[PDB]
Amino acid sequence: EMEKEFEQIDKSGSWAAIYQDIRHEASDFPCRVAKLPKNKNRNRYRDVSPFDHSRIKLHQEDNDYINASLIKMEEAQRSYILTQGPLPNTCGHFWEMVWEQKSRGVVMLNRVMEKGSLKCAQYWPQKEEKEMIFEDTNLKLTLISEDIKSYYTVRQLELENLTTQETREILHFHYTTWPDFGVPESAASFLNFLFKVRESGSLSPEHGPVVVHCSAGIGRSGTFCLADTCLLLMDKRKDPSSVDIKKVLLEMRKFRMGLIQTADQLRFSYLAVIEGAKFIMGDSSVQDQWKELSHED
Repeated sequence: EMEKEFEQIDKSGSWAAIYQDIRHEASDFPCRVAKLPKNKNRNRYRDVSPFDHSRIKLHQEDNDYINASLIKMEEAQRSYILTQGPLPNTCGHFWEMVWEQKSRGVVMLNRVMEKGSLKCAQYWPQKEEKEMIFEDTNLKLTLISEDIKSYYTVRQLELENLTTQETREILHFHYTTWPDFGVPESAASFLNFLFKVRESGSLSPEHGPVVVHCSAGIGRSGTFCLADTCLLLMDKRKDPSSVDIKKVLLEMRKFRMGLIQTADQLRFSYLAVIEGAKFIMGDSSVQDQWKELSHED
């Protein structure tokens, strides 16, 4: 059981070994398409590639490659698309993926600039009056509104398929204070953010899979997805004891490599699931407490 295991690991100071045990057991599958020379400029990082078997294919006859993975969680009945922060040449591909996969939400866990370097392209419009047109994929993207809180921002976007003139509302959930290779400032603020994504409908089965991304789409993105799936499994059984976080993480790593990039992100995922468990087990009041402790304004 996870809280007992948690302490045990803390008392023995063996998070580094626990986490490397996961690295050692993690699945290895080919990433042949990702490594084709014609795709070198579609990958942000050399060592982070989607497996062929789970990669998202773009619906274009030209080149269907995007660095993005479908993480399909069978028992939990939730899917996520994890992808890298779009590149200046893949912003069109990114929104084509959102359209074709029928996603409702995009979860962004990074800032455009971190540690003095550019982690992600400016792939959405920052001003209502300056909409973006992606000419390669024939899509139009308009900022409709923005709700800025102290550590995250929610944007309503309108995505238009210029070829058919259909339009969809996309919700952009932007966590702005989660450090590159780091952990959130508290269990509360992370959980407050995840539940605001949940409350929006964008994780719902009537929509396509939520699109989750950081710079590489494995570390912060993996933490977010792992905590959500753990909480959902606990919910379906009302049985915190039945949820094995390491096994859940190993199952996710069948669909994309490298999920959870540090031992402290693993430890933080335990923290988030344990705390989140209070809400799942019937204490509705904790949600409000997280909101207060998060200091969102």
